[PDB]
Amino acid sequence: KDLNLTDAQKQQIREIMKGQREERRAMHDIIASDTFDKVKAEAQIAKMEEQRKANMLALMETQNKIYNILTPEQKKQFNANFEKR
Amino acid sequence: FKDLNLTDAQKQQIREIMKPLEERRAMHDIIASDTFDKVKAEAQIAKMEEQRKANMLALMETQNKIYNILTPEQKKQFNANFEKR
Ligand SMILES: [Cl-]
Ligand SMILES: [Cl-]
Ligand SMILES: [Zn+2]
Ligand SMILES: [Zn+2]
Ligand SMILES: [Zn+2]
Ligand SMILES: [Zn+2]
Ligand SMILES: [Zn+2]
Ligand SMILES: [Zn+2]
Ligand SMILES: [Zn+2]
Ligand SMILES: [Zn+2]
Ligand SMILES: [Zn+2]
Ligand SMILES: [Zn+2]
Repeated sequence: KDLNLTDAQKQQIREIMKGQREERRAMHDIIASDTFDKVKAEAQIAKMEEQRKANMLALMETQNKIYNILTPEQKKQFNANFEKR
Repeated sequence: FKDLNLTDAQKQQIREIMKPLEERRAMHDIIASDTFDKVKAEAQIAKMEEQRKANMLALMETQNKIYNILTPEQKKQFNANFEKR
């Protein structure tokens, strides 16, 4: 975040993120069994897609809201930074 | 997986067991837009479902096979490191 954010911008950013706001045990059970059960692993993977979906949507909506409180200069810089991360 | 004092045999066995960009650009387009298009976002998120599936399945089967070449004492170490992650 090397974009020279106005202090009104960071306030806007805090409110954005705070408004953005288990499965690992099943993964462990799959890895640590005597045999690899492919159908059971397919079902775990499919269940992980529901959480991935919710997390990607949150991430992308958050970053879209940040981008749109930016000036044309800050946007250009954000986009260059995106290309190199 | 803070390593586990693998034996020579185990190093060979792991050796044997062990035998993109378009998606980030689409995420970029969704983020750097003057509105957040949730429908297009859901489509983007789902596009690589089959590739993610084949990748996770491979990874999970690899990790299950490595787990099962471990000694009882290495299994306990691997399982305790799994719980603190
Ligand atoms: Cl766990
Ligand atoms: Cl990109
Ligand atoms: Zn089964
Ligand atoms: Zn919302
Ligand atoms: Zn072998
Ligand atoms: Zn390509
Ligand atoms: Zn890009
Ligand atoms: Zn584009
Ligand atoms: Zn649309
Ligand atoms: Zn699907
Ligand atoms: Zn399929
Ligand atoms: Zn196989």
